[PDB]
Amino acid sequence: GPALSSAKLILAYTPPGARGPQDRREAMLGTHVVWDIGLQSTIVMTIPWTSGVQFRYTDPDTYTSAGFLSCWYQTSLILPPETTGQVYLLSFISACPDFKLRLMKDTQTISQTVALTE
Amino acid sequence: CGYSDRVQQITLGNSTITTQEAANAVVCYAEWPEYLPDVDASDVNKTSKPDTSVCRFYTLDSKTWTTGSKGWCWKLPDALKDMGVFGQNMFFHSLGRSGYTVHVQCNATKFHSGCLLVVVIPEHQLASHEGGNVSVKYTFTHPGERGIDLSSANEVGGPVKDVLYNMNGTLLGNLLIFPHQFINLRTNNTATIVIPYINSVPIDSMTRHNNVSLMVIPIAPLTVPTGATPSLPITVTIAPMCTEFSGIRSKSIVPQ
Amino acid sequence: CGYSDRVQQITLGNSTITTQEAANAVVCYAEWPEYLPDVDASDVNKTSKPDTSVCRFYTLDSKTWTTGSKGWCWKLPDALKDMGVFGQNMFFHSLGRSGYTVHVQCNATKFHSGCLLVVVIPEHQLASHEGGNVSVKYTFTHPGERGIDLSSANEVGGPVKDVLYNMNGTLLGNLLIFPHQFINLRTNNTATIVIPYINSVPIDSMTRHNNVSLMVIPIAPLTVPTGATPSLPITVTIAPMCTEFSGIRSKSIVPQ
Amino acid sequence: FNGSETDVECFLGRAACVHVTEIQNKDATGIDNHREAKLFNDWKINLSSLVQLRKKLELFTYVRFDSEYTILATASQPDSANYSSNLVVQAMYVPPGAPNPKEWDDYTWQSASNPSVFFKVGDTSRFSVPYVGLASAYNCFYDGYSHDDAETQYGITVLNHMGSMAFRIVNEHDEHKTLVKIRVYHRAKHVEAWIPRAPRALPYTSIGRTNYPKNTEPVIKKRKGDIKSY
Repeated sequence: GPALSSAKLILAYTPPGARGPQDRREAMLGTHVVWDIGLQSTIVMTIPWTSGVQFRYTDPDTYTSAGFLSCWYQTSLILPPETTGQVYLLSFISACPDFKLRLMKDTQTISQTVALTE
Repeated sequence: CGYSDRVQQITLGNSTITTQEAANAVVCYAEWPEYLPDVDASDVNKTSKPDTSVCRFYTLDSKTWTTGSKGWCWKLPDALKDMGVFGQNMFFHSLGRSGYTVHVQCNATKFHSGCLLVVVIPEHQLASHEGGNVSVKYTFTHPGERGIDLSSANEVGGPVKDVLYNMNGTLLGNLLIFPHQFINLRTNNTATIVIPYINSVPIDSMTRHNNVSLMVIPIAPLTVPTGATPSLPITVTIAPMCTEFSGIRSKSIVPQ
Repeated sequence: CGYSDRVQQITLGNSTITTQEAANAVVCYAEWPEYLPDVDASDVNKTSKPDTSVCRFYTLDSKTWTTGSKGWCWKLPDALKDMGVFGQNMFFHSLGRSGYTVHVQCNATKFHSGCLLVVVIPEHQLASHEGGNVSVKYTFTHPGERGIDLSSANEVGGPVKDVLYNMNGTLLGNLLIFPHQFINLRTNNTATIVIPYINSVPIDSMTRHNNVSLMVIPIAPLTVPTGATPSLPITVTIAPMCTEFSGIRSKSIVPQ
Repeated sequence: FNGSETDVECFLGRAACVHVTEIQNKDATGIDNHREAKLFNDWKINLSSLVQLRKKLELFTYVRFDSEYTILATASQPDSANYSSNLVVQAMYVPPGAPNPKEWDDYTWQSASNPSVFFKVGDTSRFSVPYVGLASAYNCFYDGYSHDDAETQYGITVLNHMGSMAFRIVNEHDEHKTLVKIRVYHRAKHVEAWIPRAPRALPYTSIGRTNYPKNTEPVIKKRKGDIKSY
């Protein structure tokens, strides 16, 4: 966004096994992170891992105990005068050196079979 | 001076029980209830330590051993659900490490004849009243503070109430390789079992997983002298010792 | 390198605020928020220490400083009633010792002109809207998270909303012997006040007694450049530091 | 300077006229004038009457006294003529948390451990009541009621009560008229103050409740002309 713009954004993590918050209130009672907009642009937050049943379930289900991260406006975005539009955020992800990968699988992802040779 | 049994103040938090007759102790195995699952992660610790405020002696409701009685069964980490700061830590977090200390006491006069068997059974899977390829849907399993109450309280859809198969398919006199102690009214009136934590996963949800069933069952029937009441009370108290939880600086609110 | 203002991680429990512009600090008086009211009673201590888990930065709702705005007033130990583990310790116990750290932040761009006055007033007794031999019945005093909200929200039966007399009979520019700091949008955007505990009785109920009113008031009106929004936000965060409670191993449950 | 002129102890330690009153003694009942200001009087001490209408003490928040009530009693009925024949007056400092007399010939003038003095009319008597405070300082300016429970009265906050002065006459015989004026001067010793407080704008409208009076005139003064002075 612009240099002369400010905003407070609460972003909150809730651990796996907990129902995620419904508003800025319930997120603030969570492990709330502000790291506001107006003087600081790059916000990094580590995501601690917690062992469930000894590892993470890697079969396709839509269970809701995988972790939950979400963000809320703590205040309204203060745009610069005659801005007249939208500003955006950019979100990255990676793994800390604590990462671990244990067994290997077949990796279909498309139910793969092509035997085309030239 | 004379008899000097260990009846002094075991006061612990809000709990000041100190009711011990023949205060001999049988622990489950050679392992004591121990806190630390490991040393460290080579890091500064904010490890959840509720042993300052979880180690109370949470007693239960008293249950009346009549002559026509068969037994009582509580699922131990889920018996203390709707009660204490331990229950609110149980719903409040998810995963926890909980070693227990169970003190079953039976008031009995000198004139009452009978014997009891207390037994602590790890991972006691249940046998259904259907007895087929279906069991209880875990509504009838662990009522909490009320137990399964095997004594002539038969029902439909859930577990069986057969006491010889002890909801397990096993046999009654064969049950003693589990930790146990006999309450003989000639000798003692109470029993203590010291339960360390037991699970193949070091940290686990107690809302989902029933670690221990506790059974108190009359092997020999109670013969009161006639003209007295045909009923004796059983009081069971749980002191969760060296208890640990996982959800540090994480949990906000879940209501249920 | 260059400007190196104290903007590093003030992380504290669940709170990781670290939003400091010109991070200068004014404490109320020479006394810091200090835990110990005495040494001992020559006895072994189980003294209630919740500072491991009360010292979070409990923020508030944000409030919109318009041009037509007059002020906001929260009763500080009773603003945090329906929230946090601090509020549940407040109803859960009765008496508690609570020093506070209040960080009022106002988002403002470079182009906004105005000044604010934050002020911490100990034992701020209120003046009524009746203005006679009657005051508020302490329903309209401390709504909690919403404040008295002096900005053109007039009502009947409770306190007055007159800002020059600041519900006190005192005078606006005369108010500065209380601890205070001016938020000047030329210079700063935030303000911090460090509040030690203050009461003639060393330990006191915070459900009954309103220790501190916190006022943020615009002395100079906000003139935004035209074509911008005629509103600026005020965010206030409270970190109760060196906080103590009394009801050790005593309190079971009181619901309200 | 370390001179006791502008310090706190010299500031509040002056003696001021509080609680002018006027009593007499007539008979057991006699003529029907018994209850209001005759035959006895209770004050229920409160510096809220005429410490310049509560100003210098209201400038601070927390104080601690050590009071010296100097009771000046005089015979309003011509002492020059007579109406003073051994007119012994009885004062009495009823401490907080003790029952108050409501009759001249009542049991709690002579009861146990209630400090009562006797002096000639037209003479004085000097006291020193120590700091009788519930809190460690006198909460002159308090926010809070007494309970969320039964709740004693209201946020007048009479919980930090100072005392209750009682004045009466030990004499007899209705055939005549006498009248006695009693005027107590409080003086505070060893005054320790805390937490300075901004002064009031108006003279007050209530005791205990920090209410500012309605219908106000401008407490501050307009400029004589413009910002241009002289």
